[PDB]
Amino acid sequence: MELTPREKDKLLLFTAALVAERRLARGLKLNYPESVALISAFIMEGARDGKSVASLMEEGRHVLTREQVMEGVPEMIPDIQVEATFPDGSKLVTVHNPII
Amino acid sequence: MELTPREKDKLLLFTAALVAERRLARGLKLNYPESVALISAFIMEGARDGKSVASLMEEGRHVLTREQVMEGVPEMIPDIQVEATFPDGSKLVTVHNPII
Amino acid sequence: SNISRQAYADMFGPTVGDKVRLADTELWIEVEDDLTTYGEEVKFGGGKVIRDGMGQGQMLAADCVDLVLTNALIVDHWGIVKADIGVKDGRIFAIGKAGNPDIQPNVTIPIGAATEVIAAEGKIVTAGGIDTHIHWICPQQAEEALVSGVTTMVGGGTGPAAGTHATTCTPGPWYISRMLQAADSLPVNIGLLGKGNVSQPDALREQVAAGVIGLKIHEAWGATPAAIDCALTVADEMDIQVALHSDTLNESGFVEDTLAAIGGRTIHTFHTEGAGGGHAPDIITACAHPNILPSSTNPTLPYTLNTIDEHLDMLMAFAESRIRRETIAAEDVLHDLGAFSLTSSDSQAMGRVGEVILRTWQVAHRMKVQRGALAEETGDNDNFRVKRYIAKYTINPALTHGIAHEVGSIEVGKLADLVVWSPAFFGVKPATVIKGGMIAIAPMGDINASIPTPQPVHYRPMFGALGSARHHCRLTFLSQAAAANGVAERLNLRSAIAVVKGCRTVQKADMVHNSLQPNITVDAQTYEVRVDGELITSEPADVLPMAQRYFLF
Amino acid sequence: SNISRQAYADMFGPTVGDKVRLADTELWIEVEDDLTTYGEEVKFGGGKVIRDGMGQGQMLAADCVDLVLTNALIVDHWGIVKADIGVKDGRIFAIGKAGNPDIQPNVTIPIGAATEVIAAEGKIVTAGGIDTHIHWICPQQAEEALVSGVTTMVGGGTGPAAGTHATTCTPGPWYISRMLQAADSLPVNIGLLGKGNVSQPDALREQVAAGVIGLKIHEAWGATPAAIDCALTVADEMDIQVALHSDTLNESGFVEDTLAAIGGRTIHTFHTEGAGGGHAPDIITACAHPNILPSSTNPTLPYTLNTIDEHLDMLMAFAESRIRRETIAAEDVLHDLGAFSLTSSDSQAMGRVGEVILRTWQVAHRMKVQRGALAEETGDNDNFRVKRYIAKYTINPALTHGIAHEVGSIEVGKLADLVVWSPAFFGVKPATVIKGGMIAIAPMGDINASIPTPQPVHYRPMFGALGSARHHCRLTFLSQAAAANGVAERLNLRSAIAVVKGCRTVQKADMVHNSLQPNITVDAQTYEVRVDGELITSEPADVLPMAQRYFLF
Amino acid sequence: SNISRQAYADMFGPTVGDKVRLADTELWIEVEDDLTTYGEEVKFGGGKVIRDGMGQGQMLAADCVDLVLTNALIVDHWGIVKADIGVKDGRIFAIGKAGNPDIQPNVTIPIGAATEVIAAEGKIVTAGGIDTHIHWICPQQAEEALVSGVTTMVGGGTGPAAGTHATTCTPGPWYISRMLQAADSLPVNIGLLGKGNVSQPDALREQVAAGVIGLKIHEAWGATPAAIDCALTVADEMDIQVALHSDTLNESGFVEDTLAAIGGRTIHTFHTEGAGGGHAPDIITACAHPNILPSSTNPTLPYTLNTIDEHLDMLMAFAESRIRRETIAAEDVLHDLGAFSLTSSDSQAMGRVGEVILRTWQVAHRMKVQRGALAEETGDNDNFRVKRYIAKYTINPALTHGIAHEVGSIEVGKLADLVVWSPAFFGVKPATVIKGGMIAIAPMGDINASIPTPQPVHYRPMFGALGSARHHCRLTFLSQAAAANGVAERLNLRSAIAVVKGCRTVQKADMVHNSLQPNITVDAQTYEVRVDGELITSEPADVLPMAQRYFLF
Amino acid sequence: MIPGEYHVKPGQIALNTGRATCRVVVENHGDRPIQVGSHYHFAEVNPALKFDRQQAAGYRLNIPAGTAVRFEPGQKREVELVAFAGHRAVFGFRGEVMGPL
Ligand code: NI
Ligand code: NI
Ligand code: NI
Ligand code: NI
Ligand code: NI
Ligand code: NI
Repeated sequence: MELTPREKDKLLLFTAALVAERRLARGLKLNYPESVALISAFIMEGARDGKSVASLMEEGRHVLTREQVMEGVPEMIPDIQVEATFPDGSKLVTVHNPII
Repeated sequence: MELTPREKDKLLLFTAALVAERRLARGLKLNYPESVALISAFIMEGARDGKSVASLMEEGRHVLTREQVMEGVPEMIPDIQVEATFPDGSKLVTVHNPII
Repeated sequence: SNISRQAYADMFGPTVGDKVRLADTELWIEVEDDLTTYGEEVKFGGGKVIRDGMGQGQMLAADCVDLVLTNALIVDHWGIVKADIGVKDGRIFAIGKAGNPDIQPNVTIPIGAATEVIAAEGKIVTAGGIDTHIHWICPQQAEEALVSGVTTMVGGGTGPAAGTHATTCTPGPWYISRMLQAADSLPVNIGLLGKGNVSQPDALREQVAAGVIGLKIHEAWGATPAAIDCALTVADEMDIQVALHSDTLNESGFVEDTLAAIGGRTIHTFHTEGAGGGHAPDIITACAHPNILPSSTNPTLPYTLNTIDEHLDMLMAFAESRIRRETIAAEDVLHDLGAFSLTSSDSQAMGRVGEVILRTWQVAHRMKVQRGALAEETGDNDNFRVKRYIAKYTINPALTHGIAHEVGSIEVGKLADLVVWSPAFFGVKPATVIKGGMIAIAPMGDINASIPTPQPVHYRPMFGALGSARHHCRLTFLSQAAAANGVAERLNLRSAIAVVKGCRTVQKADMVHNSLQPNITVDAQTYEVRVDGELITSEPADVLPMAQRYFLF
Repeated sequence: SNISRQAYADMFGPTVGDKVRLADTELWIEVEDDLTTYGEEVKFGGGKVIRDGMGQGQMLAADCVDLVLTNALIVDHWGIVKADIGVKDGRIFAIGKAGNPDIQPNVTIPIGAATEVIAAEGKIVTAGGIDTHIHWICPQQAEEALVSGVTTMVGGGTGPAAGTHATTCTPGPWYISRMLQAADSLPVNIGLLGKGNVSQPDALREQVAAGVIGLKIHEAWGATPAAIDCALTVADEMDIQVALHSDTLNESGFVEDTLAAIGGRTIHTFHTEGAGGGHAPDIITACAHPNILPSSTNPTLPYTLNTIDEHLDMLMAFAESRIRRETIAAEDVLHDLGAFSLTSSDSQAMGRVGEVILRTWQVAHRMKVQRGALAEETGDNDNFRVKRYIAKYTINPALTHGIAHEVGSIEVGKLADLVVWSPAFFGVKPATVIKGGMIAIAPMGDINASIPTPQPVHYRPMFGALGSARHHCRLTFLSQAAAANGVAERLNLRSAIAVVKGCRTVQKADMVHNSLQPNITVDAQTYEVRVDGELITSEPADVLPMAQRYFLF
Repeated sequence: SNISRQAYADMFGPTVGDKVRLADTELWIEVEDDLTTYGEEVKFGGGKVIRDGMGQGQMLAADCVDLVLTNALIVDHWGIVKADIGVKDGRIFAIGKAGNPDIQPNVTIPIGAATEVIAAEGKIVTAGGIDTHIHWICPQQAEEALVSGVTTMVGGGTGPAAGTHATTCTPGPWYISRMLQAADSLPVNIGLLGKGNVSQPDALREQVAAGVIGLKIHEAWGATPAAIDCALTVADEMDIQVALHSDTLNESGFVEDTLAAIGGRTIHTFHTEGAGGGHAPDIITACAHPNILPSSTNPTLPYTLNTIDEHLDMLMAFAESRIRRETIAAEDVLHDLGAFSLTSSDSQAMGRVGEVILRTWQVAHRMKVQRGALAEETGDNDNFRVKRYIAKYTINPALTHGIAHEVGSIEVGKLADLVVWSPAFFGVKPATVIKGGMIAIAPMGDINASIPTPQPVHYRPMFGALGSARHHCRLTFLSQAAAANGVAERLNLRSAIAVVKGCRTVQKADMVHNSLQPNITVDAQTYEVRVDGELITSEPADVLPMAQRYFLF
Repeated sequence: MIPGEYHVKPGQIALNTGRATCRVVVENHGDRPIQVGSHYHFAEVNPALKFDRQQAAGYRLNIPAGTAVRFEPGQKREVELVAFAGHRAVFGFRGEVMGPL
C-alpha cells in the first residue's frame, strides 16, 4: 500500500467515525468528538465518490441535527474542515455551522 | 491482550481493509491501496479460519476482478504477500497476479 | 551473444531509445544515453556479477565507493541517462560504469569489499527536492516532506504560534537558537529565515549573526518600502537571501512602488501568482524583472474545477480581489514557459507540505495535454519539459538560496540526497529516500515477516534518521556570519554544518531552464493576464493523474 | 470612536465586568481588571497592529521580549485580569500592555523584530499545573500529563516494578542516577523522591546527595515512628521535603502516635482523606495541624455515584475500613473550605495522571451547586472559589516542595510554563502548552493540509519537546547537596538545573487561599467527620461536567 | 507453623518437586532446588516482609543490591531452581536468599533502603535471548526482538538496501561507523558483522579495525575457497568470528571443497540445514565437524504442514534443490539430539525476528511428542530437554561470538539482561524485559488509568529504553582492534562498550548440552539424511502450541 | 494506460562485442548439480566439471551479465566463453591465479 503518514492519520479519523456511527445507531445524542468525526468521515467518502467541494460544503450541513447531539455541542463546532483526494487532487472542504 | 508491535501493525491493515470494503459495497472501482488492503485482510481471516497456504494462494486470486478496480491497478499489483498465524504458526502467503 | 531489447529492459532497466511513462500521466521520457558496456552491467545477487574477484575488486576502502546504485535511470536538469551512481563519504562520487577494473572494461566506479549495493535497475533516480517556503508550524512536517521526496526544507517558525501560522519567520536570536537546536532532531537539511520586517538594520544583522540564512518580509509584519529597503541592504552586506510576501492591501503603494523599493536588488518573490499573498491584483508582473526569482506555492497548481471554491474559505472584501481565476489559470502556462522558476509548498499556511513534487508534475501533465510539445523539445518525447519542471524543485531553489554548492542536483561533490522511484509511482510514492548516503526512510512491510515485502507496507524511518547517524547525514545551513561567530559550537549543534553563499549574485538568467522574462501585463479591472498583448489562460482540470489511483484517502 | 461591548468582546476578548462560563460547569469568572488602553490593543495579522513602525518597534533583541501573548485573560491565584504577557529568555518578563513606545502610550512590554506572537484574545491563560504524587510506572505518563496542562511532575519510581507500583520511591543512588538521566528525555520539569523508610540516617543522606528533592515514607516499606523520625531529621538537615503515606494497619500505633513521631516538623501528607492510604479511619484529622501540608489524590474527587463501587476492586478486611463513604464525602467540603491545600494524581497507583486539573474543577462545580457562594466571595461571580481551587494544583504544590521560586504561577521571573485554554474547553483540552517559552505540545490537524485546522486534530509534540530545544526548556530539580557535589556534570545531564529550597519553613498558614486548620474529629465507629461538632458531608453526583461532552471514550 | 503445599505455591510460587507446564505445550519443568528458608521468604507490600528493620536492613547502598527479584523460578542451562536474584551496578550480583541479616537467617542478598523490588513469585525468569543472524533491514526489528525476549542482536546491514536484503553485512569503515553510531539509539546490545568476501586480507583488517566483531561470508558476494580462506586467516589474527552462507550453486566446488578451505578453523555455519542457503543438498553434513558451530534459522522450525508451500515463493531450478522436505524434517531431530547448537532468525531475509524463542520451544514440544523423553532425562519431567533447548538461544550464541563473558546466562558478574515470564505465556509474551538492570519494555495498560492493568494492554518502551538511561544499560560490542584504536571515542559512542574475545578457541565440544558430532550422510539423489545408517526424519505438525491461542493476527 | 509502462524499441543488443571468444565442451562428472555465473573465472570452476582448463584460462561465460548456466550430473554441453578485460588480473576463486593473466 505504501501508506504515507497522512494516509495513516486519516485512518484514525475513519475509525473515530466508526465509533460515532455505532453510537448514533443506538439512538444516543452524540458528543463533541463523535460529531466532528462523523461529519468529517462523511465528507472524505464524498470526495472518494467524486462529489464537488461546493456540493459537500452544503451536504455536510445535513448530516447531524441539533436534536441528535448533546446540549452545547452545536455551539462548540462553528465549522468543520477536512481534506481528501478528489478526482482532481487534494481539496479542503469547510462546512460552516454544520449542526443546526 | 499484551499486543506486540506486529499485532498492532496488522490492526492498521485490518482498518485499511474496512475502508476498501465499504467503498466496494458502494459500487466504486477500487484503487491501488484499497485493493491491496482488501485482498490482504481476506487472507489473514483465511489463516484464522485454518485454511492452508496452498488453498489461500488460489482463493486470493478470486477476491477482486479487473472490472472492480481502476484502470492500471491490476498491473500495479504483480502479487500480494501477507503473513498470519495459522494453526501451525506464522506462514507467508504469496498470491501472484491476484487481479485478472 | 545477443539478447532482445525487451528481455534486456526487464533485466537491467531500459536503455537508449526506450521510453517510460511517468506514473499515470501522459508524460514520456526517453533514455538519452547509457554509460554501460553491454555485457558488463553489474547486478547483485546469488550467482550474479558483484562478487569477489568478479564485479567486486580487491581495493581498500579508500579506493572504492561506499555505495553504488546499479543500473539507475537518472532524471536531472542536465539529462535523462542510464548509469551507475557511486557514493563516497556521503557525497556523489561519480556517474558512470561500476565494477572491477581487474576483469572489466571502462570501470569508473570501483566496487570493493567496502561497497554496499542498491539495485536501481528499472528505477528512476532523482535528486532530493528542496522546499523553500516552509512554515515551521509543527515538526511532523519534516517526515511528511521526506516521504514525498523532499530532503531540504528552508523556512521559518517557532511552532503553532500566530506569527508562524501566517509567516515563515523565526523571530530573534533566542528563537533562532532554539530552532537550530531542534533541527538536529529532524531528518532533512534545514536553513532558517528570520523576520525581515524592521527599519533598523541592526535588528536584522543580529538575526543573521544568530544563524538565519535569509529574511522573510511579510505584510503581516508590515511589507512597507522602508522595511523592504532595510532588509535588502543587510542582505547585500551579509550574503543572505530575502523572501517577499508583498502589500496585498496596496496600503503603502502599488506593485510598482514595491518594485521601486527593491531597486533592482536580488529577491525571491513567494507565491508570485498572488492568491497566497501580494499586491492585488498584479504581483504576477514581477516575473518580468531580471532581479526577481519567482516561485509558486502549490494549492493553485494546477488549475482545477474545485480550486476557486476551496480557496475562498482557506482565505477568509479583498478575498475576491486576491482569489482570481484569471491569474490562477495563467500561472500554469507561465510555469510551462519558464517564466516562473520554482515551486514550493507554503506548508499549513495555504500550501500542502507533501505535495510539492506531485503538483509540479500534474501541472506539466496538464500543460502537455493543453499546449502540446514545447518549442525546445526534440524527438517524440517530453524530455525537455521534464528537465524544465524537475529544475523547479531541485536546482533552482538551491541556487536561489545559495546552497547549490551542497545540494540541488545529482552532480559530483554534492551531498548524496537521492530518491529512488518505481516508474509506476514516480512523483507520488518513492521506493527509497537517501540522506547523505544513508537510507533515511522507505516503505517497509511486516517487521516480523520472513521478508520485507509482506503487508502492511508503509513508510517507516530507517537508520539514516536515527540519532548520531542522522546528525552525520544531514546539514544545518548557517549564514557566513553565524558560522564565523562560532554559533554551531556555542549552541552545541551536532549535525554537519554548511554555509550559504552566492545569494546576491543569482538572477533570473541563472534559473536553469526557467529564465524567461516576459512582457507581461494584468488588466486592473478584468484581471486578464497578457504576454505581448496575447491573452494567457488555460482550462481547469476535472480529473488529474497522481491522485485517486494512489491514495487511500 | 466608540464600539459596542459585544463587538469589542468578539474582537479582543472580554473586558472589565464581563463574565465567562468555565467549560460546561456552573462556575463563572468576572474580569476584575484590564491593563490595556482602549484603542491601543495589539492584534496580529494582515493590516493589523503588530507591524514595523506601528505596534512593532525598532529596538534590538535585548530591548524587547521574545514572545508576547496578546489580549490574554489571566486566571491565577492573585487575580483574573485581562493583559498582554511578555516572555523573555524562557521566563515571564511582564504582565501589562504590549506594543511600540514610539507611537503608543503606556507600553510596558516592547515588541520588536525579535518578537514572536501568540494571539490569546478570547482565551484564558493559566500557569502550568504541578503534580507532586507521580508514580514513575511508565514514561508515557509525561505526555499524558503535559496534554492535560501539567508541566511539572514530582514523584518516584524506576518503571513497572512492584516497589514503584505501590510507592513513589526511586530507591538508591544507582536508580536515582538512571532516572535523572532518563528525565532529560521527558518534556516536563521533574524532581525525584527517594525511599525514606530506614532508621539509618546515612542511607537517606546518600539518596539526597545523589539527587532526590524529597523522601517518601510509605507503609509498604514500613511507616514506623522510627523511620518517620529518621527521615524528618535528615529533611531538616538537607532542606528537602517528606511525603507521607502512613500506617493504615495501626500496627505501630494510631494516628496520634504518628503525629507524635512527626513532632511538629514540616511534612506533606499524601491522600489525607485516607482511601489512598493512611491510618484507618482518622488520617484525615491531620489537616488540623500547622506543620501539615495536606493533599488529596484524584479518584475520590469528587464524590459520585460510582465512586465506592469502583474503589473496592481498585483496592483488593481492611478494605471496608479504608474505603469510607463518610470521609470521601467530607473531603470535597474540606477542599471548598481550604482545609485541604493541594490536589494530585497518584498516577497508576489509585489515581489518574491526566485528570488532576479536570477533577479539581469538578469538585469546585459540585461544591458551588451544593453549598452556594463562599463567605469570601464578593460580587455575583465565583472568582474567589476559582482562585482557591487553581492554587491547589499550581502555587501550593510548588511551595510545598520548595520550587515556587521557579514555577507555580504567572509571576515575573518565573519559568514561562503556560497553558492557553479556549473557555469552552477550560480544564479539559488546552489549545497550547508552553514549556519554558516554547510550545511543547498542542492539538494539530492534518500535517499535509493547507492549514493546521483540518481533521483529524489530535495532540502532537511540537518543537519545545524536541532534543536540545527540550533540554533548554525544561528543568531537573536537584537537592542543594546534589547540586554542590556536581551530580549534573557527573551524570552529564543536559537539561537546565534548578535547586529546591524552603521546604522546611513552609507551613499550613503559607498555603495560598487554603490555610484553614479546622477543629476536626472522626467517629471511630461511624466514621462521621465533624468540624466543631458540625457534621461535614455532601451528596454524590450522578452526572458531572467536563465529562461525556468532551471525551470519545 | 505449617502451610499446605497448594497454598504455599499460590503465595510464593512453586517449590521443590512441583511441576509447571510451559505455556500450552506438553513440556513440564520440575523445580529442582529452592534456596529459601521456609518461613523467611521475602514478599513486598503493605504489611508484608520487605520493610524497615524487618526484611529491609540498615546498610548503605554499597552494601546492598539495587534490585531484587523475589521468589523467582529460574530456568537456565545450569538448572531450574527457585531463588531470589540480586542485581547491583547493572549486573547479576547473586542468586540466593534475600533479606535482612539483622533478623533473618541465611541471607546472601542484602536488601536496604537503596533496593528496588520486582515480585517474581509465580513467574519464570530467564536470561535475555541472543540472535546472531540479524539483517539490519530496518531499526524497527530491535523493538520487535526485545518484545519477544531477545536482548542482544548480532548481524550486519545498512538498511533496506539490496546487499543487506540478502546478506548480514555492514560494508566498509564508513557504513560500519554510521551503524555503530545508530546503535546507541537501539534498546538491545549490538555487535556488527562486516563483508568477509574478499581475497585481500587488508580489506578485511580495515573493517575489523573499524568496529565489526565478525565477518560474514555470503555466496551473494562470492563464497569461494579463496575468500573463505582469507576471512579465516584474518579472523585467527584478530580474534573475531566468521559466519558462513556457502556456495549453494556448487560453482567453486562441493561441500567437501568448502570444508577443505575452512581447514579445521573455527567457523559458525548459518542455517546449516540448507533451505536458507548452502551447498545443495548436503551442507547439513557440516554438523559432524569439531570446528563447526552450527545454527538454524527459524522458518524451518518446526516442520509443519505449510512449511514447504510457503518456502517456494519466499525463495523464488535450484529452488527444488534447496527446499527439501528430507533435510527440513531431519533438522528438528538433529536439534533434539544436540547436533545443531543454536537457533537464530535471519530477520526479514527468510526468518522471523520475533519468533526465535517461540519456534525453539515449538520444536522441543514436537520432539517430545514424537520421540518421547531424551536419554539424558531423569525424573518424570522435561528438565534436561528444556536446558538443552534454552541453551540454543542464550549461552551457545554468546560462546560462538565471544561475548559470553558479558551476557548469555544468569550467572554472577554478567550483565543483568533478564526476562520475566508468566508460565501461561512462557516463550510467547513476556511480563517484563530488563536491560542492564532497568526495565526496558513491558506490557502496559491505560496510561490515564487508576492502575497499570486496565485495557488496552500492549508493549510500550520504559525508562531503560530512554536516552542516556538506555546508553548506560546497553552494550556495543567492538573488536579488540577497534577498542584499542579508540573507535568509541572517535565516533563519540555514548553506550557502554564491551570487547569480544575467545572466538577462535570455541569448538563443538564447548556448546552447552549441544556437542553431538554425528556420523551424518545425505543421499545425493533422494536427499535422505542418515546418522550411522539410520534414517533421520519426523512428521509435519498440523497444529502447534504458542500460536493461535495468543495472537490477534 | 498502464502506470510507468515501458515503450521498448524492438531489436536486439549485441553483448561483449570485440572480445575474443572460444567454445569448449564441458561435462559434469559430479553427482550433484553445478551452476556457473556469467563472470566467474571458468578455469577455476568446480573440479567435477571436466573440460580443457588450459583453454578456459582468463575466460568467463559469454552470457548476459547476472545469468548462469546449469550442469546437472552427467550433463555434457558446449559453452561459449569470452575473455576477461580490464587489467586481466585474476584474484580469488580457487586461488589458482592470484595475479595477472
Ligand atoms: Ni505569504
Ligand atoms: Ni507562507
Ligand atoms: Ni500512598
Ligand atoms: Ni501513591
Ligand atoms: Ni544466508
Ligand atoms: Ni541471512
